[PDB]
Amino acid sequence: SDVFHLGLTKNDLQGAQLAIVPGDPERVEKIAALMDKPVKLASHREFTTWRAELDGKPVIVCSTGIGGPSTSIAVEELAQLGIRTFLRIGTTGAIQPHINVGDVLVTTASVRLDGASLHFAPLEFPAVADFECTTALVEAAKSIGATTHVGVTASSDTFYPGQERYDTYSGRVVRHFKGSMEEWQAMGVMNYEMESATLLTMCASQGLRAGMVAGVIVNRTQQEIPNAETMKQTESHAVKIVVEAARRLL
Amino acid sequence: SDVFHLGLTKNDLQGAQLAIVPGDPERVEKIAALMDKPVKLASHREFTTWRAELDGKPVIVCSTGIGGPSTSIAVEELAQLGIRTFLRIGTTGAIQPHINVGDVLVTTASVRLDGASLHFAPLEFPAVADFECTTALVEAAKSIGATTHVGVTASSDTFYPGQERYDTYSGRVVRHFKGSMEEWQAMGVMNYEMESATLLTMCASQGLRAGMVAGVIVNRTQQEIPNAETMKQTESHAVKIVVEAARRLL
Amino acid sequence: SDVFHLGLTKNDLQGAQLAIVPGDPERVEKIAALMDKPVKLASHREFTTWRAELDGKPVIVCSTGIGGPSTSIAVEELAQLGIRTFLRIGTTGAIQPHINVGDVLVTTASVRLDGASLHFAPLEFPAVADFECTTALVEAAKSIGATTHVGVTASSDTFYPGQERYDTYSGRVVRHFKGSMEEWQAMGVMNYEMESATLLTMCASQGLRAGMVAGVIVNRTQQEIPNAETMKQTESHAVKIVVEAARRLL
Amino acid sequence: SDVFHLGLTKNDLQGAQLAIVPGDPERVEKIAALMDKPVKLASHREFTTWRAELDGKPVIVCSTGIGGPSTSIAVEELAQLGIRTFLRIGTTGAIQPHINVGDVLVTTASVRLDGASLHFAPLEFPAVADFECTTALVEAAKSIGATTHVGVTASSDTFYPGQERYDTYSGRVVRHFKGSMEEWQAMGVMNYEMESATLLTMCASQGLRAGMVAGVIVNRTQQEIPNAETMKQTESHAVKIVVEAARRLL
Amino acid sequence: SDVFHLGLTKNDLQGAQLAIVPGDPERVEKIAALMDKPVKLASHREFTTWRAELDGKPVIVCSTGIGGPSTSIAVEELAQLGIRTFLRIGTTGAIQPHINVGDVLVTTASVRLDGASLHFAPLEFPAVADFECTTALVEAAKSIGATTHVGVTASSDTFYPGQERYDTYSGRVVRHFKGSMEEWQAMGVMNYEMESATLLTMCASQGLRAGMVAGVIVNRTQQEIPNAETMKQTESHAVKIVVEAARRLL
Amino acid sequence: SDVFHLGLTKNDLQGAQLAIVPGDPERVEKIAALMDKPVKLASHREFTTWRAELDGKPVIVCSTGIGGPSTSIAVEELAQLGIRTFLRIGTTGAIQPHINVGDVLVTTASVRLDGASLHFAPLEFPAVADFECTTALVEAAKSIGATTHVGVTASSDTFYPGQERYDTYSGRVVRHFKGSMEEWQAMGVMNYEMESATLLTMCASQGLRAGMVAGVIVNRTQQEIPNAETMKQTESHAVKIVVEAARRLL
Ligand SMILES: [K+]
Ligand SMILES: [K+]
Ligand SMILES: [K+]
Repeated sequence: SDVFHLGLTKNDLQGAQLAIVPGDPERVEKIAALMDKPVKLASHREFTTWRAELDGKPVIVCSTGIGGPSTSIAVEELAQLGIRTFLRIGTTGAIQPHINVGDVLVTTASVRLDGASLHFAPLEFPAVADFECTTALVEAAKSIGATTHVGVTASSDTFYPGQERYDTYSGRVVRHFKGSMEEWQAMGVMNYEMESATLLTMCASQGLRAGMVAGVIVNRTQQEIPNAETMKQTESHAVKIVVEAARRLL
Repeated sequence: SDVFHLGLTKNDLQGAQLAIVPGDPERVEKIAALMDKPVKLASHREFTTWRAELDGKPVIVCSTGIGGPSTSIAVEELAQLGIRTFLRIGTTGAIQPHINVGDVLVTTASVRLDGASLHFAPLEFPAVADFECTTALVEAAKSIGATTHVGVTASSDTFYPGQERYDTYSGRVVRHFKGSMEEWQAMGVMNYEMESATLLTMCASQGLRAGMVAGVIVNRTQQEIPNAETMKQTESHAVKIVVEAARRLL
Repeated sequence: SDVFHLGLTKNDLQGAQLAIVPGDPERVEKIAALMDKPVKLASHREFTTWRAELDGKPVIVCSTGIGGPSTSIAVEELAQLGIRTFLRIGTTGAIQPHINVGDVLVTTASVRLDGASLHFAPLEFPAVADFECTTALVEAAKSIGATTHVGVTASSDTFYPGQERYDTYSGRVVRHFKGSMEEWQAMGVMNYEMESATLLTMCASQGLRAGMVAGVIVNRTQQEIPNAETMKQTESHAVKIVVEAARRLL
Repeated sequence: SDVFHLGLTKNDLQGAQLAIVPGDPERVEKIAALMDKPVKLASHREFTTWRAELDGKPVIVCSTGIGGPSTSIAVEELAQLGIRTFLRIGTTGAIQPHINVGDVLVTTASVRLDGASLHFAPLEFPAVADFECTTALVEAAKSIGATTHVGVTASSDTFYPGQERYDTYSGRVVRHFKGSMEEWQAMGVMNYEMESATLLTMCASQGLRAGMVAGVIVNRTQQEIPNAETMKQTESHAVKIVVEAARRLL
Repeated sequence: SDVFHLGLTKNDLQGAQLAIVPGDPERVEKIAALMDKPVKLASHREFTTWRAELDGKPVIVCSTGIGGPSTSIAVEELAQLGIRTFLRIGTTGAIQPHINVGDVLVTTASVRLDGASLHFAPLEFPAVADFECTTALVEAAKSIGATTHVGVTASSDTFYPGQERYDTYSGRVVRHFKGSMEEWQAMGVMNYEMESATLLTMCASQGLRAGMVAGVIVNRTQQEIPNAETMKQTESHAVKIVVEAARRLL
Repeated sequence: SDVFHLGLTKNDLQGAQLAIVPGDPERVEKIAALMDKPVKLASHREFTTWRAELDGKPVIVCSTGIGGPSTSIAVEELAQLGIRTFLRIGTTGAIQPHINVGDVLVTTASVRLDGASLHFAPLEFPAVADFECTTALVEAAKSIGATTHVGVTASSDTFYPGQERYDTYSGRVVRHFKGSMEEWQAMGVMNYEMESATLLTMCASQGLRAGMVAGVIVNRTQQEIPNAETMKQTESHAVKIVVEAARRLL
């Protein structure tokens, strides 16, 4: 194989320059499925890769796994393999009152609550999305009539304390992170997720384009247990938008 | 007066909700004079304010002074008088080889090399511009057929050591900043200037919209001395672009 | 399922209170297969879980994924299912001249070059292993006549820049990390890997026991390409040592 | 002009080695006015410069503008123009109960709540005044019978949140700065202002002398709306002291 | 003398490779006294040194004085004088409910609340004990039937605020340290003392072995005034254990 | 005894409110012996205390030990016995070319390269001396016709790496401190020593007065080995200056 982790060769990519990067390997196929010529390429660790065809052009789809570490690996290997553009798609929880389940969030930049973005650029540097990518994502969201919020995302290296969850084994949050949510909510932060700070930092500081869309599945300020159908729907809308954006970016 | 520093009353703004914010109080008159019915409002400290009218709406032009401190005042005091949108206009030195004299840079976000942004958000929070304002700026630039780079700016609390100038009194740069320019250059940083990190972080964390455009008057990678007329042609061009962006944000 | 990510119920563990936690979901089956009555429990994301039986007691094997983020999930969700003891097994590159291919390293504590450990304890808090688990690991190694180094490991949120690899896309290392390897080498650091800083800090600060062993497959100070069989002989050897340590911790 | 910002030539200085540096351009003339041969030299941005004569010796007076950024520029340019000594004069609010409106504060050193002092020396370095300057200021304060307190000043890059003002657009203070005032007051800090940390750091670490006096116009622990007369008086007393000190330092 | 502070020559050591390092000079003789051939060697500053004989082998005993600064000196000089192993012995206050007066604490690693450990290794590095030393100390504690807890110690550069004492001149604790104890107690920290973070950091990062035992004289969660007899007893038990460990390490 | 460490009662001080605080317990007797009616009070640890009488007032001499930890104890415990003024006396190495052997340095403030100052004030807070004590010290020096430099001192938690000494066991300096001396030298730092950062920050933030004088025994820029008599002549000279300053502060 041409790289240490993902188990891909250059040839396998057939000239692809754009990759869509969910976190869940399980979602790779679902996104592959919207375009033409879907083919599983490899499954190793958290990296499930398919290739596909979008208007006669190769496009990759590759899971990052959870967290900046597994993400930094998958970007690095995919870049060594000719991918210049990287679109993340997730599902996510809102942290603002006016966001509703099923709205879409396009991320301009991320609060760097991770460790891997530091290995690319010191904390002062902005975890910012590429303008091209963010635009394609906004317009793509319009072309299917999504309700879209455009804003800052908090990117955490933990699911539990760094997002201020308290229904845990310990039930405590270390002092640094205790009451941090109120701050990010006062500062108009939209949601939490766990791989954008890595993603956007590494791409901005190395000349690669990157962007992020997500669909809202819960709102923690008015928190409802998500309905199976609705999650599924929200997922395909986000999936679709990120494909439409891919199409504009090719 | 209604505010501590600016010497303005709520009535002076006649309902204005958009401010164009250059650094130099000299530039204020120039920019107001491109719009309809300009009237000087006030002048105190580094803060020079004019009111004008664009497509029938009141619009403010207000100078910030150099640096985050005086910016943070201007923005806070305009905000109390009803400004919701802040558009910074400057001229600037590029640090990339591919940007030329006469180009225009629109800033997605800034490297926060300043002290005042921290008094609004901790360093991990992105100094990111408003998407609508960024979009208007780039569209306005394309509308006059500008060559325009869109990306990241390093926002420094000093002109001299923080941008590694060494033709100074001491000729010395502190350790922390010696070699830093090469870092920002490796990382695709376009330019330096001295108010965006403050402006964009305070805005983004407070629900106000901000963006920034600048025209390039020197490249430090291939550095020529500018003649005045080029400066002026370059200032007029960024000025027209900022007023066209204001148009689309009204 | 009882937990957000792992796809496990309390009943699946049949009372298990010890988890062997490799990084790669492939290794899970291998390790369970060395114990009695292995049964696959679940597989979702980077998390592959098996149950087995050792000296008549239930024992879990669960993969963490690469990096602190996904580790912190695994550990938290196992912990809610009753795991009190966590033993990480890996293969690794040594950065010291005196450690050879085929040796075994047991980790006392780790250099916290990751983001997730901070979401449990501030940086001053030691990423230290449990004394009993450390003791069992080293005893188990001596029991098969391993050559075994016991000391400090550098735990990195990246594979590439954080371990100063320069045969990458950019070929660049950020300032903070360029020259860092030589520092860890001066300081007697044995190896790098990517989950221990998280694992050991979250464990030690939450009342759970953790340790880590790894077998050496390359030395970067005298670096040879490994052949597969050596890898496999080396993986089997660390695997047998981890199961013998589990024995003594039951 | 011989410098980038201030619009001065060497010759214009007529051999001056000492500068007095209020923040308000409006105050420049008022200070010039106490000595002989007052002459406006230039007005550009926040930099209003006069020269004057003190016992047959040239002395400059130059506003810095608000904040360490504009201050660092004016010191750098004035130093390139032969100024070795720099006296700041302001008006200020006390934060200690026993200080009264119209007392004088001479600053020994400043709490570094700014960004520009870091561009000269890392945060560990003391923002300390020169002993000569601080002495001249103490004795000058005596020669007109001021009530003087001699102590530490907190130097903030913001007027509003970093001084813990809550009557703002947002009414909030970010977590770092919320409750910081109580700490500085517990630590015997005298007052807040916004340019000494820059001033004293840059001068101490580059072999220039610098000192700071201020007159008290409000006491925030017992806060009264300042009376126009009294402010005017307090201003001329501070102005006078700083001139007397200049005279001793020449 | 062969070193700057301790007032020893190489010869004086007679080939000694292991040193026991209490903090109190007064305790040096008491520890010397358990072995053979006790001889005072020197008394300068806080450094009281005796030599002695343990199974026909030279062993040093040398007080460090309070705090990482005096400790770093005594390790450095003793290392230049051929000491490779360094055992600390103290008496200490527990901060956990289940620890009792007269139990023994062996330290695996220390929370770095000091300044001198930074002069050897940046804060990320673990202040970890050597495995050999920690083992000898555990087993030595067993060979005299101590009740032993094995865990993390918080190492403070102050006795008073950094251990959250409030019966002081000022009665206040600076904001950083106010409520830090609750955090270290939530994180299973055993006790506070003032020289292990220096000790273990300098030794781990320079190839020297080091370990720490202490005996509990007070429990601050259930705080009793210590009884003279019991303190004396606890001291000799700790003293004995650390000698037994020395014997295993020779 | 009234205090935990010093072995003093309130009565022992006979009303003393000024302490001269050398580092070395040997120097205590020397300094008391220059005043009237010296009597040894106590000796425990690095703390040696004498009482004497100067112009009819009781005065204490008390040793601090090397480093902030033991300093912070001494100062706290003296403070509880009524000491309000603390004057440190030392001998020291200069790092500037223009300071010679036999000169005297009086310290305005210190570079806080220690851990204990933080347990009183965060790093941004200046390690600044009391103005009255600084003034007395410099006046006393001029009164015996000392050559005297007045400026900034770097206060280090280590003798060896923190002052970049490389004739050590490892011969290595950690990254953070390698090259740091050249920085302090560029910045006009006079000397290094190991207790002032603690002393001055704890004093200034607690309402106590402190200053420091030292006589120069080596210059590391042109370094000669000192002969004893020069040391002694130099110690007597700083000692006389500190007692003359005490005179003027009584
Ligand atoms: K300004
Ligand atoms: K992962
Ligand atoms: K000491």
